[PDB]
Amino acid sequence: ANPYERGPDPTESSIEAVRGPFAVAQTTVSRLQADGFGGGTIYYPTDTSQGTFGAVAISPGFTAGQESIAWLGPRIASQGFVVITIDTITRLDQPDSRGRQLQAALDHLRTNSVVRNRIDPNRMAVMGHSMGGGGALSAAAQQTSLEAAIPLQGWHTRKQWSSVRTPTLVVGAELDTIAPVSSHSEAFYNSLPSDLDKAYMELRGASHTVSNTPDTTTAKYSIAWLKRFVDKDLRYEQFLCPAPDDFAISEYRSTCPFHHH
Ligand SMILES: [Cl-]
Repeated sequence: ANPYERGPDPTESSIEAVRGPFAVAQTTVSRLQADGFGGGTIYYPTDTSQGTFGAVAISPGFTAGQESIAWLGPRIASQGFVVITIDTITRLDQPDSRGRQLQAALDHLRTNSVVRNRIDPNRMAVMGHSMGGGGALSAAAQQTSLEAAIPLQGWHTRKQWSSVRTPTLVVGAELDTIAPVSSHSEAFYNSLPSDLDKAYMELRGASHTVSNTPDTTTAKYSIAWLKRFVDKDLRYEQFLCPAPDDFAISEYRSTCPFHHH
């Protein structure tokens, strides 16, 4: 039995839900309290009876505040994760710096008095929008123990990601003119190792801002990816393999079936 499974057996509806099965609470990390990042909000399940949970850090993009990705916090955490949505040190920080800040936010959770006993510090993930998604890739390249990475309309000058060993879901926006998929998202996906567990999901008709307000497709597949890889939860592979049929997805590529033990 997989000791990391949390919550009831899933359905398409359960992964689409705005609130998942876990009631959540939150705590604020002030900029002063944060070492190596700009502060954030931690969302976490209050129920401890199923065990500890994986941890996820989420970064905004260039010029943007935490508020641009805040909706992801409770939507993911309520599926059984401890999630920190960060501010960066400055809004004009570059991608590799954002990756260091994502790692610093995860490291902060290890000693945070509200959540340190609620996390499994060995099961961590990174996500981010725009340069924050470039940051997520950067963090994975620097810390191969990360269990998942999810760049949302990622932006990075570095196009080569052959060193990544963290299962990665690359989410592109079809009509993105800021981080166009041909030069950013698709290039990142094509340079990830061919033997990595990975997927590329392009959002039909979407602009760069699709991640900045609730988007069910983004949420549902982020949830499924984090479950599958942070929790090793094979109940969630059904949503990822074979290719999803959602209207909102204009293209899907993957290395299905994914590896497991
Ligand atoms: Cl755009």
